[PDB]
Amino acid sequence: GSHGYVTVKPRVRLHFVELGSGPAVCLCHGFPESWYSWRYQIPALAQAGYRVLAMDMKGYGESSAPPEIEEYCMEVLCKEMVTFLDKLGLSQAVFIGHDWGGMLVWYMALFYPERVRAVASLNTPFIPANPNMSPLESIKANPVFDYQLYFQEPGVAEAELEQNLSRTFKSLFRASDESVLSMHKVCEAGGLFVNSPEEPSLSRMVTEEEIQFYVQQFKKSGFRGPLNWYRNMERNWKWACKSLGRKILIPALMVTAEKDFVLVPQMSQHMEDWIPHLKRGHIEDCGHWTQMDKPTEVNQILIKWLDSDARN
Amino acid sequence: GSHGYVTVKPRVRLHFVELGSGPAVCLCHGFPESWYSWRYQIPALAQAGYRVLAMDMKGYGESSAPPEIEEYCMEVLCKEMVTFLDKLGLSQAVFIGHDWGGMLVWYMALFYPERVRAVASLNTPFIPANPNMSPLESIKANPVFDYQLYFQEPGVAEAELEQNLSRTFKSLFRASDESVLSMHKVCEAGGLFVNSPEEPSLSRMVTEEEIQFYVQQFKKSGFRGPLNWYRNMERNWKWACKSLGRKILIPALMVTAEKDFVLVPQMSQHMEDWIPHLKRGHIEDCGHWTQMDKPTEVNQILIKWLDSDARN
Ligand SMILES: CNc1nc(C)nc(N2CCC(C(=O)NCc3ccccc3C(F)(F)F)CC2)n1
Ligand SMILES: CNc1nc(C)nc(N2CCC(C(=O)NCc3ccccc3C(F)(F)F)CC2)n1
Repeated sequence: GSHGYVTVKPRVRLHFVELGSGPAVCLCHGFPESWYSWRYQIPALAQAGYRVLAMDMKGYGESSAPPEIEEYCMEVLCKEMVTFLDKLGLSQAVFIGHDWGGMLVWYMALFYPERVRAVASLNTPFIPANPNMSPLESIKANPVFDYQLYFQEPGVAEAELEQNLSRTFKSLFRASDESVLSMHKVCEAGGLFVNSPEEPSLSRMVTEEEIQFYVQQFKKSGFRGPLNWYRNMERNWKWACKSLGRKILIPALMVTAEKDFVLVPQMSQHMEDWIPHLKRGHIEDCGHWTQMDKPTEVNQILIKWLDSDARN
Repeated sequence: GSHGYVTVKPRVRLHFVELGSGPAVCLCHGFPESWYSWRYQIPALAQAGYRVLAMDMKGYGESSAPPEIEEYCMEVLCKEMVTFLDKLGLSQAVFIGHDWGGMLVWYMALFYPERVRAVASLNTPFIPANPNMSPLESIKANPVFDYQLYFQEPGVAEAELEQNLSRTFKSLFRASDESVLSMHKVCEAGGLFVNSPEEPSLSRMVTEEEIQFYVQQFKKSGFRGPLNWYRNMERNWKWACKSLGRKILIPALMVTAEKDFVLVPQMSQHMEDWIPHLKRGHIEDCGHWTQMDKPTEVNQILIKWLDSDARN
């Protein structure tokens, strides 16, 4: 891979790993991850005939990580990704996201369809903003997203996640059957790791060397930037409401994971109302950490879609 | 543009500026220049439908600049450029060079045709190595390349070129009719700038801001790395002789400049013997600094060739 750096603002520089030739495919990771979360996809997509740009998203890795909350609202993040394309001299790119990156790519497709050739999300569904319900009332109706309330107070989740980096990543990056964390009980317990092992075992999904890569990446900036993605609920809601009723008409793929107990497949059930020609993939025995849980399946699904529906 | 960095060896990292989408086109500058020497070509080639990778060559700018002479022999430089393609996941690229970069791209085409889609040189002709004549005897037969003897002794040309950076670049980067330097008299005079103005005027080719960009680039590493390109005559000759008699059969373009009084058009007259299907461009009223002297003409020639002969 090549390490690429794009200055989108005087103080904001975005880093990416680049491999391959062909149509541009921009990969956008989730929380709390890395370009490295795409390690299995990058060579496979390149081999398939694509130019891969695997991002360190704003706040992560070698990308800029300002402390200000407003720097991580979806409107700003998407605008920067447009400038990213501008600086690279790209008219369009395919955008593939997972988790928080999945949310970003949906809004890229929604607000900047002229710059998005095609869009794919792993796990993260597209649910249009509800102008009659505040972001807090949407959690008040969904006990599943309550852990995000714990992420609200600045400094709190930062301290817990940064206390022991190895423990953090070993505790998070696990297959569903290996889970040591209860996401539906976080805010009541006052932490992610209060009731989980002090020295967690290594998941079948990852090697020690892979965990240590994440550790080193988060030694650089910590979790403030990453957590700030959660702290713009009102701003993101207000921006999203400006696009009420509009449909996504560019080629689109939604990939669900059977064993993601937070981003459940059922959450995606109404997407066709807003994305008429949506295509779908579904991975059995797959938890939240899709790319590393089922890399072979992810590669198969993405390549099939890129070579067919995504082309015009 | 995007700033890209490719690690080709533990201690050698190559920098490039990247713009556009389409077939990969690698631009290789001369001495003593910069990726910035391609400033007029980068947007034009990108607009034409090409993915441009404008190098800082080894020894220059943001690329690694080790002090060792052997690090800059053509064999090593070319091998690194192959590894460069490998790291980027590129099977092939078009290679376009000027000056020392022109020499490099010819040897890329000669020794690695499977990795070079097409090859173009500005000013620098392809003359097969003569196994019956030492590199020194080739200068003894050509009073035009005598200035290169001044570049041989380590430290000497470094000191002169680094003494006053603004003076250096203002003295060098001039149209032929603005010349303040006598290249055929350098080694006898004991320097490039001994008889040239202390405070040279600004050439019509460049602005003050453009000169200052070069100044800042060479503040970083100086001229040792760049000058080391000249200090491998024997090594380069021995390597080149291994390819005696072999022809370049990939698409090829030679662009000559009427007023380059060192790399004269006539030097290229026999190239068809070794490159049967060579295509040609010729720029009138054009000195050594081709890209900045006649940017419109260079763009026209390169795009015409890239869109026709270079394709298969
Ligand atoms: C606008 N609200 C909204 N709505 C939906 C349907 N999704 C999302 N997002 C953003 C937040 C994101 C998230 O919290 N990731 C982290 C995480 C997901 C799962 C399991 C453990 C974890 C954790 F926290 F442990 F890393 C999940 C996708 N946001
Ligand atoms: C193997 N020998 C060989 N043979 C040929 C035909 N060309 C070359 N090269 C490499 C050296 C390169 C060079 O000296 N550039 C600098 C320069 C060129 C012009 C006018 C001023 C200057 C200078 F020195 F002022 F920058 C010219 C092309 N080498």
